This record gives sequence, C-alpha cells and structure tokens, in this order.
Amino acid sequence: TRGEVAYSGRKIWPQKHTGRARHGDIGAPIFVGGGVVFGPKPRDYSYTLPKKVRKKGLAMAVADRAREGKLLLVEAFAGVNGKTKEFLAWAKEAGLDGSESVLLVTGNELVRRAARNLPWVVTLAPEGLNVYDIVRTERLVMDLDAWEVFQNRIG
Amino acid sequence: AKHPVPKKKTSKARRDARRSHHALTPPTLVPCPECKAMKPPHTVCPECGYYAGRKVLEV
Amino acid sequence: MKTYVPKQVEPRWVLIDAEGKTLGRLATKIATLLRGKHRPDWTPNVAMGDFVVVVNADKIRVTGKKLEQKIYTRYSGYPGGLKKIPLEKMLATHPERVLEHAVKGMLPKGPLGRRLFKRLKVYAGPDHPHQAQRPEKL
Amino acid sequence: MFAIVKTGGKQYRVEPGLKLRVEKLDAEPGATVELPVLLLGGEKTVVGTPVVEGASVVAEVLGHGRGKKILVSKFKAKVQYRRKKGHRQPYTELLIKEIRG
Amino acid sequence: MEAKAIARYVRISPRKVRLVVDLIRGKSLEEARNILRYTNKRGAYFVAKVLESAAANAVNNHDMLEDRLYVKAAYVDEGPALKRVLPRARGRADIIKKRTSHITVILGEKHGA
Amino acid sequence: PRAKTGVVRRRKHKKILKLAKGYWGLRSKSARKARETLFAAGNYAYAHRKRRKRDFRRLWIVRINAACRQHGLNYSTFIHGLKKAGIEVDRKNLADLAVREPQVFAELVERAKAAQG
RNA sequence: CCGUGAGGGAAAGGUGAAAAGAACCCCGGGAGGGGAGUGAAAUAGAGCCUGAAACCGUGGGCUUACAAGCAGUCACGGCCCCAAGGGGUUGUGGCGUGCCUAUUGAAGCAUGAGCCGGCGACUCACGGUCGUGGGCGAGCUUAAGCCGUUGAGGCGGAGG
RNA sequence: GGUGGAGCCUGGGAGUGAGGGCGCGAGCGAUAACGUCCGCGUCCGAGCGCGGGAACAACCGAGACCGCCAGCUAAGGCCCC
RNA sequence: GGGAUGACCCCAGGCGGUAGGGGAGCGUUCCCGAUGCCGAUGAAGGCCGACCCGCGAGGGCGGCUGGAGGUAAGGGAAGUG
Repeated sequence: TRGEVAYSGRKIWPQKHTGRARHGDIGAPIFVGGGVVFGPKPRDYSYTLPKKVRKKGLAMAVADRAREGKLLLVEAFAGVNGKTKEFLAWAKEAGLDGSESVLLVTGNELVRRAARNLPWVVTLAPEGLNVYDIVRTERLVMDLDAWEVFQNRIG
Repeated sequence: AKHPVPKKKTSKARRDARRSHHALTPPTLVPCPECKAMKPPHTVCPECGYYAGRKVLEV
Repeated sequence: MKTYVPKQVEPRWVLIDAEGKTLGRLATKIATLLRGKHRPDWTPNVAMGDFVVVVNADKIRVTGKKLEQKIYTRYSGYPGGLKKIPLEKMLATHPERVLEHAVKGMLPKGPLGRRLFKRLKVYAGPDHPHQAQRPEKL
Repeated sequence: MFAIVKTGGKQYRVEPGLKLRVEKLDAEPGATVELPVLLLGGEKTVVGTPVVEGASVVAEVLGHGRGKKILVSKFKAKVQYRRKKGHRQPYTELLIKEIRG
Repeated sequence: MEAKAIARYVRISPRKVRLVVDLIRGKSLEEARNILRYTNKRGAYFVAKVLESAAANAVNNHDMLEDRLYVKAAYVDEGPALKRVLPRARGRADIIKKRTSHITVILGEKHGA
Repeated sequence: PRAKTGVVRRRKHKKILKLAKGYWGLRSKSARKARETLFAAGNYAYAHRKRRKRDFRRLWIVRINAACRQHGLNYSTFIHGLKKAGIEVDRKNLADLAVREPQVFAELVERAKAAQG
C-alpha cells in the first residue's frame, strides 16, 4: 500500500501557485515510487467443503473408474524389498505395461518405494486416497487392505 | 515568458517553409592566372600571389 | 454501373444578342449554357460548357426604374471605402460590365465557377473580335 | 442486341456476354436462370407497359460471394458512443448468355 | 562501387552543418573541395575532413581513380545531445542541449569512354 | 499475479494508425490524433453513402432533363408520360439512353407524349 | 544530490558458446571512419541481445505558386507501381462546427491536453442480504485442536 | 372492444432528486425580458443523427440494425447559384 | 410453427439513445491439463501484408527480423485492457 512505502509524508510542493499539478506525498499511487492500490495481500484460499460431499466424490470417483474397467484390486506382491526392478517385472505379469498412467494405493511401504520413481505411476498410502489423484490417473490399483479402508471411509 | 508567447506549436510544414530562404550560396571563385588555382576574385591568394606584388613565399 | 462520363467534349461557340432583352432573363440562360447543362452529358466536375459571345451588350432593357436605383457596390479594403454606383453610370461606362456581373452571380462560386465565367465573352457592339465559328442562338 | 433486365429491385443493361454481381439469387451454384423480368431491346422493343411479355434473358450463375468488407462506424460526441459494424454484401455473378424474346 | 565515410559524434548542431553538406551534393570531388575551402562556416571543416576520408577509401581501398570521383550521396544524422545546466534570473535554471552530429559522405564514379 | 499492460496497448494503437494512412500531419502519426479523425471519417462515410444514393438520383435527372428538352418537352412532363404509359422502367439510372442509344430515347419520348394529347 | 539541522533522497542490470574484444594498411591532430581479421551471427563491436513510438534525415513515386481551410469523406478523372483485379497519389465536383469534461445549452471566445512511450483508479478480510450451482435433509454443519501427508486426507459435535 | 416492450403481485440492482424551450391557461412583472412562479401538452435533454427553415437544441417534416449507381412520398420547393 | 430439435429451416413483430439495469464475448498475468505437446527445418517479442475467419473486441496465414523459449482442448485464479 501507499502507506507501507518508505517515502516520507512531506508535502511535495505547495498545492497552490506553483503552476504544477496538486500533490501530497510521493508515495501516492500516481507516482512510480508509490504504493500499489488494491494489490494482493497474503490470504488463505482454504474453505471447508462438506465432508459428505467428499465421501460422495471419493466413492463416485472410484466408481467411474470401476465402470471404465480400470479398477483392479490385487493381492500378489512378490515384488518386494522395494526395488523399481522388481515392481516393474511384477507389473509386466499384471499387464501393467506403462501405456497408461496408474494410481497404486497400498499400505505396504516396500511396494511404495518400488514404484514412485516410475514416471507413469503415482504412488500413495490409502489414507491419501482422494479424487484428484484418482482422476489424474488413468488406471486404479488397490491393495485389498486398501480396499478395506476405502470401504470404511464410506459405508 | 511574460506578455507574448507562441500560441501553437508550429507545423513542420510551416517551419520548413519559413526556412525556404536558408540555403547558402556557393562561394564565388575563379582561376588564378599564372598558377593553377581557384580563388575568389580581387584577392591575393597563396597559390601564387600576383606579379610585381606581394604574397606568401616563392622563388 | 455506368460511368456514362465523357472524354474531353468538343466545346461550342455561340453568338447571342437580344439587344433589347431584360438582363437577368438573358443572364439566366447564358449561365445554363456556361455549365454544360442543356447538353445531356452534364458533368458537374468538369466544364464541358459552351463559349458564349454576347454582342451588342449595352442596349439591354430593364424593368421599372433601375437607373439611379440599381446600385452596384465596391468595398476597397479601407475606411470609408464603400462605393455605390447607379446602373445608369455602369451603362454610361463599362456597359459590358453590367451583363457580366449579373451572369457571374448566377454561376457556382468555386474554382470551376470562376473558370466557366471566362468562357463568356461580352461586347457592347456589335462586332465580335474572334471569328472562330458562332452558331447564332435566338 | 441490348436488353434492360431487372433483379434485386435494381435494373441493368445487359448484353450477350458479361454480367457482374447482383444479390442472392436462390440459384444452384452453376445453374441457369431466366431473368423473364425484362424491359427493352437493341432494335427498339420498348415495353408496351412495364415488362415485354414472353421475353427473357438467360444468364448462367457463375457462383456466390461476399463483397469487399465495408466498415460501418457510428460515433456520437460527449456521450461515449462508439460502434463497429463489419459489413460484406453477398451476391451472385452471372454471365449473360442470350436475349430471347 | 562507392566509398563511404561518416564522422560520428562531431559536436556541432546537425541543423547547422547540413547547411554546408547541401552545398556539395552531386558534385565532383574537385568542385566540393573548392566549395568547402572558401565557404564561411565552421561546418565546412568537419565536412571537408569527412569528404577527404571517403576519397582515401575510394582510391586506397576500392581502387576507384580520383578524377572520376563525385559525391553520390551525403547527409548528417543527429547523435545524442549533451544536456547542460544554464542558470537564469530568479533562480530559474535551464537545460541546454549541446547537439552532436553523425556526418556521412559517399562517393562514386562518373561517365565513361 | 501481476498482469502488466505488456504488448496490448501498442497494438490497439497501431491498428488505428494503419487506418490513418495518408492523413495530413499528426493525424497520421499521433496515436490519438488519428483516433479522433477516424470517428469523424467514419460518420462522414456513412452519411456520405446515403448521399451518394441521392447524388446520382440527381445526376441522372439533370441529363435526362437535358436530352428530353432536346425534343421540345421537359422532365416534369416527360415523367408524367412514362408514368401513365406504364413504363415505370426507365429508372433514372437507365435513361443513360440519353447518351448511348438516343435512338431509343427518342422513341421513349414519343411514347411519353402519346399518353398526353 | 538537497538542507544550518532534524531530515529529505534518486538514477544507473544484459556483447558472445568462448574475448576469439578486431594485429597490420589507409584518411584524420585526435574522435571517428574504410579495408583486413574473429565469430554461426558484427544492422552481436563494447553501456554492445531484443531494438516499438514520438522526433530528425536521405532517396524514390504521385502532387501543388487565382484559391478560403476541424483537413476528412463521397464521386469522377489523371499520373505511378504488379493485372479485365488491385495498391499509391490527388485535380475538380458534392457534403462536413475537433476530442474529453461540465452543462438547460459547447466548434465554441467554458475545463483538461506539446507529442510519443511506459506507471496510473470499484479491491480484500469478516459479518450481512438477495440470487444461483451443488450436498444432505427434520435436520445441517462442525471451531480451535489432535493424527496422517510432505502439493493426501482423516479425525474432532464445545458450539452454531 | 383492446395481446400491448400493456397491466397486477413478490423480490435484486439503479440513476434522478440542477432542467430547458414552445403552445395553451393563470399569478408575479410594466397586457417588459432568451424574466420569474405554478398548471395541461409537447419536444431538447438522451434524437448537435436525417429533410425544410440561408446559417440555428427543442418552429415544419420525420423516430436513423447494415447494404444498393432502384422506386413513391413528407415539410418545403420547381428563373440561375 | 416445425418437431427424423437439425440450435437447422419457414411465419410475425421489433432493433436512435445519456444516467442507469441486464445479457453474451474478446484479450492480458498466473495455475491444473504437464515426467505431456511445439521449438534451431527457428520460441517470445518486433517490422510489413492489397490474403483468410470473426458484427466486434480479436483469431489465423504469408514474407522480413529475432535468436530460446512457448504452450491446446477444457477448467481455475487475478496487481487484467
């Protein structure tokens, strides 16, 4: 604001029989040095979305994805000690070729380390399930324990 | 500044037109006889000088 | 669309004098001729007019009392520089000027207006010092 | 020959080979149109009354087209009133074939 | 072929030197030289020296043959003025521009056999 | 975020300076002497099209009159004729018959005064 | 820099990948050029990337010394430039009271404006009240916080 | 009778709250004023857009979405401009 | 009014306009779209264009410069003309 600018408040020239235009201080917003008018201040863009609408969204988001034929919840993970190598091999057998992007949720931290660095896969703990991450991805893959918690998160 | 002042900025047209008579005349010259040179008339000039008459330096 | 518009018209010379004609009622006709206005190429921006030679000017009749009464006028740019001259005296000298003034005022006032006026040739006479044709009009 | 045909609320002196443009005729792009709409001939047909009766000039529509754009601008002073219209008149081009009356 | 000169930044008003340039446009180098020599104008000197330089170039650089030379084209563009404080009555204080010139002269050859 | 003017102003301005080609002096150079000029130019054009349509009605009439004056009668009367005759045709435009093909004009006159005996 | 002083308070970024930053010759007192030379590029040559406008030049086309004007516009015609079509210019004809503001009323002899470029004015927080897109419904909803994330979301019914 | 950019009802957003001329009817004024105050009407305002009136907000004609090198009229005009 | 709703065609009205009210757009900065796509066979910006689309705000295309960045559809935010 004009108020927050360093310049002093001295009146810059008389006001009257100068022959120049009228002015107070050089911090005014017609002044180059001066303050900006309704410029941004820091503020908070958060707001509290209805929890229920969140349940709905989350439920639906998966559903669209189920309807698509993309939801595949699994059990097999011999792809252990989170090595990208191991996961990838495992993925091949599961027909996850990397031709579409994939959202993998699971509580098993080793499979999490396993993908991650793959650039077509978005890795995720189940409490982190959320529509955006769901939607941005083309294909959805869940641990059955992850599908269990997803159950609880609705009803 | 005070009393009279110009009322309107003057056109480039009206300016260049006032300057119509500003072009200079080329200096008026002729050849030094007895010397190979272009001087103004009625003047002793150091290419030559004159005859039985004073000038720069010549042998 | 037609640009009916002509290529340089071969202008006409005409000799005209109803010596005992009301000026004005003459002058009106003169003018019409001066703009190519009788002719059906009339072209407003061009001067495809006639050349009109008035012979035996002076003589011009005029209605009511318009000598000492019609007053021709000249303001020389000066103080006191209005001059008023009766028509009597215009006839009495420069009679060829009487008809001219009356015609002028009836022609358009631009540059062409001026150019056509010079296609009007007026002689207190008769005898017209240019033999260059002259279908006499009556 | 000669012929003064009328189309679009406008008349035109046509001839065995030319035409210009003349406003939307609902005519198939390359078709034939009779402009039975007709006055005059080059050996003095005239018209007894408006249209010479079973006289028609055939023209061949070459094609359709919007004219060159005009910019129609309106302005009012001391009242902020400024307005742009782009306008292009569409037409059809004909070629006069024959004047058969 | 042509030969060019240009004296950048001469420090004399353009308005003022054009005066002498316009005195020699389209002239043999022989003409020009006499013309400048007896022209009564500070600018003649700067223009003389630029015209002389172009001749050297013509001859020495593009082998162009002196007697054939003339002033094809020549002109002066203003350079960036020096702005300068000039004090007036009542405290007033003006800025004065010391104008500076970019004089150019370009020679070519004449007629033939 | 900040959205400075950037490029935008320079362009509204030289859109308009294009339209100003060939105007005298500053009217073709000043971002805004051009502008002014062009409002007025714009109105001139609009009304002047209206006028063009009246300016030619006028021209035609005057050489129609001329020509039919060549055969005794005049334009007041001549139009009466055409009117009655039913030949609302001529369309002052197309009494350029006056010039190209007077033959044809001559007739037209005849038919005209025939409606009037 | 200004002011005795308290105090006031600017401006000013950018070669190029690499300085390879132009030996040597030429005109000049130098400053500057012209050749040579480096470079992918020198109208990248040193306050050197990009280089708009005002403004000033040079050349070329059309044009003007008996016409009167808000400077344009409509029409014809001429001459100039690539082609049954354009582009430029303007001779004559018709028409024509600048822009903004303020006013009952402005071409106005009422205000503002030398021109060009950039900067420059209806917003955000919390409450309210209409409307609208949705969620659930005799119910709806959570705050602070707590846990989880490390651009993940949960929990939390004090309260309203 | 009358379907009209009529009406009535509920709500959101206004701007205006400085008028001007003309005609008619009164007051004031001097049966003065481009005067002043109301009343009915109208236009300018916002229609300094178009035609007439030499020129000219509000007198006459007439309510301008765009185009035409078509036609018929309005007021007012038809000796020349 | 059709109604193979086609937002595509007929039928009828209307479309001067200041304060104002409403409705549809254009363009600027930034965000998701993006670990993507365009870019040295030349980005952004600049100089022309009598060419194309748009009622317009504008959008393309073509040549010249420029020399390294730019950013769809469809959404979102504002130091937005």
